Amino acid sequence: MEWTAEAVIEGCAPLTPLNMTRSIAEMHMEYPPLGITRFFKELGYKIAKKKGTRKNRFVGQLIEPLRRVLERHHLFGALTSTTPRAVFNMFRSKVDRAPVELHSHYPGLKKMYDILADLWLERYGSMKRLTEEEMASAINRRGAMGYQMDNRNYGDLGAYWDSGDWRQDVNTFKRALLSGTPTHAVYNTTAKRIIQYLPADARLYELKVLGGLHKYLEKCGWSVAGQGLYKYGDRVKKSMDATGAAISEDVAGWDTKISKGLLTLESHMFTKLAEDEEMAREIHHLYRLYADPHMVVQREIEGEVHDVLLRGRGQVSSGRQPTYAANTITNFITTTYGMAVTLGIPEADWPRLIRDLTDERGNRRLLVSGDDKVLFLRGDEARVYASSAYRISNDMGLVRKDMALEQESEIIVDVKEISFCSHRYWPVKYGNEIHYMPVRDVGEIFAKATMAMTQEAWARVQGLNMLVNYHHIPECRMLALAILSVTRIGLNLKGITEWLRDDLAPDTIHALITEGRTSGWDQLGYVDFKDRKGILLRPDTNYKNWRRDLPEKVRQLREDGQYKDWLQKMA
Ligand SMILES: [Mg+2]
Repeated sequence: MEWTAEAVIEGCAPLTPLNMTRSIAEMHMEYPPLGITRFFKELGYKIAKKKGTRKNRFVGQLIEPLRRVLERHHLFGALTSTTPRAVFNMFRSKVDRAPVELHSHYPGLKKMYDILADLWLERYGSMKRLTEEEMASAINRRGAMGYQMDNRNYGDLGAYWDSGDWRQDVNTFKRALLSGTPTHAVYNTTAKRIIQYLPADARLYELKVLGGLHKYLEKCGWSVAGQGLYKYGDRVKKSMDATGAAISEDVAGWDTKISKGLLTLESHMFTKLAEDEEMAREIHHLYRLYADPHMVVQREIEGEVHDVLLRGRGQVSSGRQPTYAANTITNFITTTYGMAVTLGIPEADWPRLIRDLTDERGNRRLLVSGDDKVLFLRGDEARVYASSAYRISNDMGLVRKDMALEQESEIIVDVKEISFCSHRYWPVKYGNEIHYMPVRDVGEIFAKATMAMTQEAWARVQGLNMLVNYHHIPECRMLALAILSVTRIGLNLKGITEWLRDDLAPDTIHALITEGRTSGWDQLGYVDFKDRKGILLRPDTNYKNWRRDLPEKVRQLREDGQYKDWLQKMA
């Protein structure tokens, strides 16, 4: 289907497509396009090789006795590689869908982007490019290199980073981008959902230029940027206490629905924040890339596997480091706008509104992380919001997941029923105080801890993370202590913070949750026995047998390293 016209947004620099001839030629397409997509425009294809699931040996073997109940009563879910046929079918089903570019809400959205940018600049100043030390802290060392870099034989981002060759490469990327004819600008893809990512040099560049957005979010009361999961429940509780009603709605396929119009506003805002005029040019040129995404996706026809070069318009790619910060900001702005219009908040009050949301003052609160949000309102405003705010997000194509288009919002009045960041939050006692701590299906928890000496270091970090965040769930505390008992001391955990250490102890956990008002293993709380069902493991004979055999399993899994016994910190 032909693309609609684009939105023309007053006061914003248009995101003109770059000259992509150089980056297209880098993909070495062989054949003219077949054209079987409805939105993406196929430019060509080439014959490929079928592209690709492995469980961590340490975590996997420790939970092996529970695999059956976790697969039968929970959401563990396992694993075969996705076929090219299945990859293209999922692309067509979920990604090959035109964003809604044309609607009447850009002028008011722009006003709020401008308000937020002005508040950040007034309070915190402009945004510098990341330093090398800052980039080293944020890179995923296991990330892929990308087809355009595969012939340099680095293996992964970590090895590429360590080599130091990226320093010249990112400046080569910068110069070509600013010229209007970029190199290495075509997205690679892999299935896990389709992940889209630029080559490693491009990714280090975009991290350097846009990585500072997280620093502003750390200052915002509506963001959880930089904060650990163990803090989120208390923030949900605090926000609810100030309001009394919550609306928690997910958008189906958020990344696929973001329009070039919204990207135009993102770029507008971020260029406002830049330290110097060259930085603003760099940001604007990156968004000229983002808004005109070219990507290679696999398919299979008559037994022949193709690498297909496709061109879209708008949308958001997942394997882009700024995506989290940009999604969070755009989610905050679109949600605040729809709420303010629906509740009739006058536009002259919008600067105060955005300040109060940022300062957690007043009778309206937001919590936002990427495409996930909870809106908190008094009951009276919640009813007004629930009755019609969906019309504005529908206008923008931000259709809500799993409900009818014009279904009124569900108004949540119990803090324990609010889903945020894929968890709910339950009250847990630490000594004589209560903190709200995260729960979700334990099959999901265990699966994420299993599906990736790097392997041992990775497992050990999963155990440290599980102990800090899920010690209130007994099976999670047990698995964590077992992980820490089977993984050796002295590994490089930082390559995989406050608690990321071999000598982790309760005092560190109490410092994070109660600021050290409590102490000891005995004041780390548990959920009530009566609630150990449903999303949590029922404590039946299967569970008690696993617990009985864990000490032996730990001893059998240990090898040549130095280990410490952690299971004695519990039953
Ligand atoms: Mg939510």
